[PDB]
Amino acid sequence: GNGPITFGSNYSDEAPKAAFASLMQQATTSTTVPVTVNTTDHNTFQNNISNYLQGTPDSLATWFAGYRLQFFAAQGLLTPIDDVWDKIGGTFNDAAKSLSKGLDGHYYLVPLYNYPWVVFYNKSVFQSKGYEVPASWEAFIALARKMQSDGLVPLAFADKDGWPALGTFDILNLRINGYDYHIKLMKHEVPWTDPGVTKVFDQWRELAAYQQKGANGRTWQDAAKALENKQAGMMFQGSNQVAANYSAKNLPDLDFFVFPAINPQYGTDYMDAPTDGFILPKKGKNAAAAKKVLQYIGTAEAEAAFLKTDHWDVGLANGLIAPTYNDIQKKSVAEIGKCKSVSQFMDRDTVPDMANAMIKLIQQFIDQPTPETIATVQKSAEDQAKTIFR
Ligand SMILES: OC[C@H]1O[C@@H](O)[C@H](O)[C@@H](O)[C@H]1O
Repeated sequence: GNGPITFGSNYSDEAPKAAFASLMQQATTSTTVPVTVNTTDHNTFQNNISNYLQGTPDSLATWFAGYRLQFFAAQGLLTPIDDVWDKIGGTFNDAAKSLSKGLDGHYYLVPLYNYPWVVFYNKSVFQSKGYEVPASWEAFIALARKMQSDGLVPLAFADKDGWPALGTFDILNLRINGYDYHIKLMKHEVPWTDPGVTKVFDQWRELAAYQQKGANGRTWQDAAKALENKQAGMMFQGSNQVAANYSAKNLPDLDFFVFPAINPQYGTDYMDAPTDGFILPKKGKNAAAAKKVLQYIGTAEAEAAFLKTDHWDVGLANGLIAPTYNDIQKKSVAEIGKCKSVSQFMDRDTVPDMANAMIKLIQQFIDQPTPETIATVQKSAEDQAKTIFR
């Protein structure tokens, strides 16, 4: 199993595309397996994952862990990878293992890295403008009002990509309602008409007046650019996005704080911290060689190689002393590890059709964040949920 492999990739942005290419360079060197990467625009790759897997997919592919893995593993679209994990199993922890498995208990994913969803800011700006890190909702709101009166956009905000605003719902839910409630909702074991969801949208109505206007017309990269260019005070997203988008020259000025506490019952106990990894499509060619590349991917060595170029994510291997780490990465390890539990992200944690319904409903909330809209959102979400989860 040394013959050439094909690798489908959603790393279409410059910085993560380059990081992946560097991993494949090293993967070919050590395994001997020639690899040809086929890249597709990020969103359209996940938007067409079904036809992709059912058609003539590549030997291996970039994908996501948790429910977003299970949903397509359940369809028989993926080759199980228990043989690979027999070799690499000792390298990963229980949390990474359960995220890597289908509903059937079998492995389908090799994971590579983790990252946090947190509020990013520029240290020099907080310093020079006398902004203090906010521990609580009230302090957060006060700070955003101070930014506003300073002539700044308080929170840079983008939702043209559809998924980014799901992160705000997640974190509001996790802060107000907690983790167990959030996963219930994702599994539709609690309805979208539930008063806890109303509370989420109600909190968001206060937050919305400090979020960048025109957000439904904005790519997340342009939001991250406004932060990096100091036109905005902070931005809530994943480090995989914001810190990958920063110049390497500017990255040392980047820092974050976890989303402030709202409800003392849940403090800052929880966050979204997505794991990314790789699958082996059932209809891909050369599975023998592909597993050899996967076995390599699932090592500390490979994660270290990878993190010489990726400076924004955090490796998952147990022994990992990949000493490249900057301050963003170190704080990521610590703050993630502090959480009692970590969810993935809405579109990774629920049925894709349900996430797609929410993506649109939340865009419509962004444009008209009134109690009227919130009522329609809950009823529409709950109606579509009853169909999807039947
Ligand atoms: O950070 C969370 C996001 O991660 C992205 O890479 C993915 O395209 C989104 O669908 C969402 O899961």
